[PDB]
Amino acid sequence: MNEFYLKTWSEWEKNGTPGEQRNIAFNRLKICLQNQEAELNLSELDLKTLPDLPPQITTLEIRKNLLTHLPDLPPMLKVIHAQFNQLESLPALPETLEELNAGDNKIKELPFLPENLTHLRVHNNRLHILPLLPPELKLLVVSGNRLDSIPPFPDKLEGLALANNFIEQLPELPFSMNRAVLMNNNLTTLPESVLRLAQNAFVNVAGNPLSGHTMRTLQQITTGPDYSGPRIFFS
Amino acid sequence: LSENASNNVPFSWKIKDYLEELWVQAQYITDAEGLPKKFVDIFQQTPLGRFLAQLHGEPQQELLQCYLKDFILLTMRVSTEEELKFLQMALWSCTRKLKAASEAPEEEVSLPWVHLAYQRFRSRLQNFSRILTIYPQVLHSLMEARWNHELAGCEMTLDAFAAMACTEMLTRNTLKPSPQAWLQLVKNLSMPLELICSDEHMQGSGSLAQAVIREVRAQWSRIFSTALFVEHVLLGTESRVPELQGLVTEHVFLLDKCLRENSDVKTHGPFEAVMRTLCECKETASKTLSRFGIQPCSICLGDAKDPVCLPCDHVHCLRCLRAWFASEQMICPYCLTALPDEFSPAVSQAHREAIEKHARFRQMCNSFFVDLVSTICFKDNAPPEKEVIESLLSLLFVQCEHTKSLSPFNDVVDKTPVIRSVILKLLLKYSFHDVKDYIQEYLTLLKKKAFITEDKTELYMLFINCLEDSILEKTSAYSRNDELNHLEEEGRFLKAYASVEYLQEVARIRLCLDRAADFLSEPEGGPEMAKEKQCYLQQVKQFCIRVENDWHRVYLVRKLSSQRGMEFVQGLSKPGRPHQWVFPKDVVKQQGLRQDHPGQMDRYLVYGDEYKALRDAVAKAVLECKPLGIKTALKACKTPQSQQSAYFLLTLFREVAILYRSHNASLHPTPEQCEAVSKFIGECKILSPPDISRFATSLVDNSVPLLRAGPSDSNLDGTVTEMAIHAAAVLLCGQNELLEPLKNLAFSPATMAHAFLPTMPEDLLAQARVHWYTCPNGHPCSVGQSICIDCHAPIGGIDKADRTQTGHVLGNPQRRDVVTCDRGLPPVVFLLIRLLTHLALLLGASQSSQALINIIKPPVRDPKGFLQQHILKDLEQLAKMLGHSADETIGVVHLVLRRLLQEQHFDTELSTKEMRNNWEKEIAAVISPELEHLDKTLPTMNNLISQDKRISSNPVAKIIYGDPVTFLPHLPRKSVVHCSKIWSCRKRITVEYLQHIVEQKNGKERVPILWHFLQKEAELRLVKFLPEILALQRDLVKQFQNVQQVEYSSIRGFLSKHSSDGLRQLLHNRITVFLSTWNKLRRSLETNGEINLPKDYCSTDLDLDTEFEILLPRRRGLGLCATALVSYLIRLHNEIVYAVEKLSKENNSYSVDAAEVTELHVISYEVERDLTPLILSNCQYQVEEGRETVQEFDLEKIQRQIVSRFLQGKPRLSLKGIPTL
Repeated sequence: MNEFYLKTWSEWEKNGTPGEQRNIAFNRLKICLQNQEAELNLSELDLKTLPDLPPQITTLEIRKNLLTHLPDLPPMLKVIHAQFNQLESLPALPETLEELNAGDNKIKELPFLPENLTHLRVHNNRLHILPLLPPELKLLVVSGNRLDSIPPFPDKLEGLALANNFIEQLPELPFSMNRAVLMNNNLTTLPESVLRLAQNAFVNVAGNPLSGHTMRTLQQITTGPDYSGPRIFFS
Repeated sequence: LSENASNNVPFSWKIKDYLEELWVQAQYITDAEGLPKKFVDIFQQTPLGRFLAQLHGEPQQELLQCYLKDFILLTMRVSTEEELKFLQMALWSCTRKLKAASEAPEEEVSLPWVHLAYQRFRSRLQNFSRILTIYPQVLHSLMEARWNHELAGCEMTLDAFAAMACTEMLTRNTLKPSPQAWLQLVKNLSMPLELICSDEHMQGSGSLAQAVIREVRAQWSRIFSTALFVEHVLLGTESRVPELQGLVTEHVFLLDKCLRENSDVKTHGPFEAVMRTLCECKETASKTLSRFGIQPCSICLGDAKDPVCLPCDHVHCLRCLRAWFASEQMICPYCLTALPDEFSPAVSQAHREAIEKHARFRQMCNSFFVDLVSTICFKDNAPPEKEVIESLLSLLFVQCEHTKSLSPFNDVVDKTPVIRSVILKLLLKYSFHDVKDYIQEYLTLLKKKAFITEDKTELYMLFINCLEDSILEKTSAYSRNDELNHLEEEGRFLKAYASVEYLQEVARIRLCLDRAADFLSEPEGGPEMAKEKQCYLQQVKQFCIRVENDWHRVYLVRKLSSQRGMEFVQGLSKPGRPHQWVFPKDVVKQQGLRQDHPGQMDRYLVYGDEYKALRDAVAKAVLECKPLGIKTALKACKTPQSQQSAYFLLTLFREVAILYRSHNASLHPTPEQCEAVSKFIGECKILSPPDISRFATSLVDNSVPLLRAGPSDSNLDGTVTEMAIHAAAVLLCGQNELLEPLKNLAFSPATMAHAFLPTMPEDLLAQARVHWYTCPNGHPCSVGQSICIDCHAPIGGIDKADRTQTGHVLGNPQRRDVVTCDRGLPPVVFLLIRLLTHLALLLGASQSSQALINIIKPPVRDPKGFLQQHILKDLEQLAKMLGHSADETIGVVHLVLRRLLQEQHFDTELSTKEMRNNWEKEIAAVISPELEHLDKTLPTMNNLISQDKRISSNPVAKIIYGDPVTFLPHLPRKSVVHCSKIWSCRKRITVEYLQHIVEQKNGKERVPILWHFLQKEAELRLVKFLPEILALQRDLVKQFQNVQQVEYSSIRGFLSKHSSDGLRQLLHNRITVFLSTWNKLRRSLETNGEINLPKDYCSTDLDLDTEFEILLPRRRGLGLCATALVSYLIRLHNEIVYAVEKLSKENNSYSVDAAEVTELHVISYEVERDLTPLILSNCQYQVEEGRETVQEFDLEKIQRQIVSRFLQGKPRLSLKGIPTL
């Protein structure tokens, strides 16, 4: 609908390599802008770069592409599906945003996390550090990273995934935790709060170099007749 | 020379042969530095000297430019005229170079200088010929490389220029003609180009030559490091994983680009580059192989198996994802996405096969390539720069740490740490004065790995093993005379006396004591060689009782007992003996306090505790003279009655009969108990059959013919007596139907007068080519109108006289080193049948000696000092082959006999050869099964032996088997190096031991070339003597023109008939070589060769008193020997080469004939040199935490180094070596 937007998208389509399906993305951008559609779907189009995005979109579906960098994110955006890309960094995240799935990428550092972030999936990345988690965050996925430590968890957090990392110590887990994915790390001990989780919570700490005092304590607590904590898997 | 062409100088052959004997005279008339002068004076005072010296001016050069042409024609075989011209100019350059420093440079040149130049520069000229015959194109490009390569002739530079032409051709023709062919071409050039690059080949080279050598080394590095890529990766990645094939061709060229600017891989720059190309190709192809790039699954952190592409698109293996497959939750650790619990996970095989298959193959090719790069980095004489070694040893860890198998990747991890020796050995190949810091750093970061367990005695025994191997295969076995100084030098490191310096000290002391051990344990009777073995012994004397550490003597006792046996060590220390020096014990007083019984191990203890109880009961019955308890002990135990009888007979031998061995007749069994035990064999119903009862009664009263009043002098008839009595028991009480031939070989061995004894040489020309064909008048013709060369019969190549013999065919056991068999039997099983036949004939040579005298076909005088010294040789060979100690080898013989006995589940005469073959192959199926069970049954035997009451008090019986810390309160125990595991005795590695590992870890289908080399290695080291017996077999034919009456028949007279002693000395040195080769190979010729030799011919050894008709290679009579020997050597060589015309898989026929034969075309490999250290090097040791180091030979690498250093390709065809009078 917009003349400047259509001109920019036409130039972007005309400036694409043969491997990219820029005609389909161009037509879909025109359709989304004309109808003010809430969701823009450009996934599995072998796109390497993206032009200026429609400002009214709330969900961005750009997974399974060859994108290395992303343009400015619209301020009304809420959910991002940009997994399976070649992204090295991410732009500023909108405040209205809630959902990211940036797994299977080559990012090294994350920008500031929005206050309304709900679920985070940055697995299979090259992160060496994490930003401070938002208070409302419920799920974070940082599996297969190079993290040496993890920031303190919020009190509304329900799911944690940190397998295949280099974390040495775990902060105290909130009672809202119901599933902890913690295998393949350099952990020598577990915080006591892991014993205070709900009975139906799931925790696996296999592959961790837990000390003898730690496994003695865990064996004493978990095998007790009055134990009501979560089920912990060591293998 | 072709038709109508003549010699360049008249009578060119006589001049050359005249000069080549004046040179021989000058050899012994003076020393090495006197030759260049004396040869010239000798040829200058000769009449030909003035005949030529009168000629002056440029005519001189004329003659010379002719002579050194014809010389080449009379010494080499120039394929074309261009090669002849190139060799001419090369030899002219060499001659001028020699004349440059001659006290008369460029005044007048003379004929002897050509001979001097060729003799000094023979290796370079022949290597040049090899280069120009591997690929002729090199000469073509070299043809214009005289204007292109301005050739100023003052030194031999032509070979290096040819090397550059060839290597530029290689660089400009990479992968071009079906890269397999390029691979074979570079591998064929490997030897000549490396020799050119080798420093000890171009000693006298000049500045230009040194520069061109530098340049050719620079190109050869990249050509050869790339070369191995082309071998492991391209050639092979994709025979199997195809999609990658063309893909790999993309990166190979890139590899050269990475090495194009610089190719010095043993440097920071170039090495950090190869590593990079390789990593990149790996990643790129992994990506291609799959849509998203393949990576191992999260929880398993191993690989991927039976997976499925979930909505998470993460192939996660089933039984590892069982945490979610059993708790019934539906997320994967990577994505955590969850569709509701209703979906059923499964297996996607098409993806699964690809992932699993790619992983195994990708990991193998890359590892091979990396290994081959570290071994072109660790090559010449100095370790790579500090950064290179730091990056190498730092690559062993993942930061599951330190589970990396020396790979530049980061994806494969095995398990909890497995410390390997791949990096330590290639780093220790140099001297222990420049790699000390590297190894100490390696072990210091090794102990900080993951809190290595405190029980660190199986890690130090890995570093000590690797240090000992390097010391023993780096300078301990390379020398020929320097040992005379080494034996003194180690003596020095006995006058002045855990980190790596201390570990090296410990290993060197262990090897010093190891050599002192087999200097201390050699058969007495030849007492000589005083200086070395007594100065060294006194040095060890002062070292041991000067250090005050009582562990070295413990190691000495352990090595002595593992070399000769327990009894030798026990008898080595008895107060007051003259042969006794009580050195290695510090325990003489304690053993002398318990001197009533020195100690005898019941080696029959491999039966269970049942025989252990029966022997105790029998001993009690005998000493109390009340034997009725035996009659209930037999009832107390419970086995099949045959085993009952065998155990009882062995008990009488061990407790009753053996007492008739002590010279102290007072200790002999008094008749009081003998009467009772004889009576109770009488009332024994278990010994119901007559023969067993008679044998038992004979054993009790010492009336068994084997245990006669006079046995052998020492305890050689002691262990053999034990084995023979066990064989007696097994044959008497055994019920198996295939034991009958061994029974009849004993027990009246007169029926077995016309039977083929098992494991005897067979007529190889009976079961099944290029071999010689027979003319109607019995003459072996050449390879196969055409007529016979001799007697001119109307036949030509273009009956059933089976030479097999019955009885004991082989002769003097004193000449016997390696076992060679047929009929597809393992050497271990083959020996243990040749040891059970000698154990069924020695007992047979006790009832009637004359009957066996008619069986041993090379007749002897006493078939009881013959067969016992034969069984001693059998045991010595078995010890080397299995690697166990002497006592354990007697034990394995006993265990094999037990397996024959405890077996309760085709002829009884062995009348026909095929029937003997069938009996062999049917007893091999019973001997073999619990012969591979020697890793668990032997420890059980050792426990039962060093657990019994008889010896579990002797000090020496605890040093050998138990732990000396328990009973000796004088061993220094402060450090880890003082534990009784480091000072234990390992098994020495020999060529014969490897012949057992190769055929155990199946090697008739996995390493065919190594198997065909090892199983014929005994007589293959004699092939290198072919260029010597093809020289005196052609120097005689020339000398012996047709005289048709060679009357004289004594080589000694011929050797004395020559004047000018030096010449007869040379003929003596050659005839000795021929005689040594014939005497050391004659026995195999008569039953293995193809030229039918009269059976008397290969019967007795030859020396300098036989007929002169031997040497002449005539086709009939005495000359058939000197033809059969050469034919057999040629057959061995071409058989090995044909075995190489395998896996290389491409036909290649150099096909040198037996008149051009030189040192290059024969497999020339002395055993202590290249063969022994190479096998020691590839022995790699892996230690797993909580587990002892495991010896692991790498058979593929050994085979590759064998074929790429001796067996590349050099085939042969027999068409001469004949009296062309």
